[PDB]
Amino acid sequence: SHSMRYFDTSVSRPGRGEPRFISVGYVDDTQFVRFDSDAARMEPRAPWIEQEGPEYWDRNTRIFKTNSQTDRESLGNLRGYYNQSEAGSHTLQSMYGCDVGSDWRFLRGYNQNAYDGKDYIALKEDLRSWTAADMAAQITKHKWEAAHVAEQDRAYLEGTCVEWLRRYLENGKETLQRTDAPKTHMTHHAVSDHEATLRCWALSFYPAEITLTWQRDGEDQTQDTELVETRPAGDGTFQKWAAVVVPSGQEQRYTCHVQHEGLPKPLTLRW
Amino acid sequence: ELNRKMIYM
Amino acid sequence: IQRTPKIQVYSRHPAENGKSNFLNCYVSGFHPSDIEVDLLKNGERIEKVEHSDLSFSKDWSFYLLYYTEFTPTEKDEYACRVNHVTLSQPKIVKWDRDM
Repeated sequence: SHSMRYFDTSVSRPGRGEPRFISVGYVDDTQFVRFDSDAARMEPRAPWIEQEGPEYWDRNTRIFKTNSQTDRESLGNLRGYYNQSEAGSHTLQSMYGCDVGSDWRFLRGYNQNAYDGKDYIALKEDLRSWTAADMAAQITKHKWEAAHVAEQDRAYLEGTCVEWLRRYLENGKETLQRTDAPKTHMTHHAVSDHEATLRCWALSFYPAEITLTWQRDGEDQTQDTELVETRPAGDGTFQKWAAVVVPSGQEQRYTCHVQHEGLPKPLTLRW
Repeated sequence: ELNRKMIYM
Repeated sequence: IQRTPKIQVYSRHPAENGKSNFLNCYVSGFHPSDIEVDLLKNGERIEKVEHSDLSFSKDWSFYLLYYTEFTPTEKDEYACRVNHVTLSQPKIVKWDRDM
């Protein structure tokens, strides 16, 4: 299981400015490419993408720019469907890509668009039909159905998308086909004479997916637990922690469990 | 490798 | 839809005084993507600050990482100012070595 994803953002800066256009490319949890309309061409975020020729950089840059022009026209159309003013700043997001299974063969494809934080239209799991969120989206769906664009999107997601994911997985194997098992440890913080907080720490792991669960005398605990969002360290690894409020003098009764792809057997942490 | 979007919303 | 940022201030490696490390401010879950972030050493903005490329999560909310190299000292206080259209005033989140 591996994935390739593009996250695209288009912000209509009004009156003074052309829109802003961003596209970020990800293999699993590793950024490998960036396109930015306001950058002083393509800037490689990964060494193995730089191994690709200058033709790759110029083609993708042309594609990005064509997409920019398409988003710009879409932003204007969206402004019109909803009868909004050209003086407003609006946001148009896109996220697409493909997943592969253990055989590096096509498993899933997805292509979703959001307008101003709200799901606008998305390709179905079958990559055959579309899902609209309101009447404007219904117009897009009818336009897109009339043009048969779900065919091209499926083609790309089952074809080009998978082929290039495989190529990057082989070419950047040392960065992408690796796992860094989490280094764990436990902190303690008194709340009062008879309540305390245990915090279970996971540091420097990769991929980002992890499961941190607390146990009281071996039983699962979700009451009085807090689980923060996984965060990047900057060095290509991730951090995460989970906390539980315990009675003072019962800290030893609680254990933390860490499940991770780099762990054949889950880790157990005691205080 | 980017996909090319050919159709306006 | 508008969404207030969540902020996490932390170090790249366990803070041990005297060794060079990296101060991270990770802002996430916000929307629209326009946002202003500063890293503070005892109140004073640091100049040499970088930041990652604009991305977003499964619920379409944006996230950024702002980082800078430094050397942890037991006297200096580090923090993070974040302004956003959802905030009436800039939010200051102090660093916490335990956090």
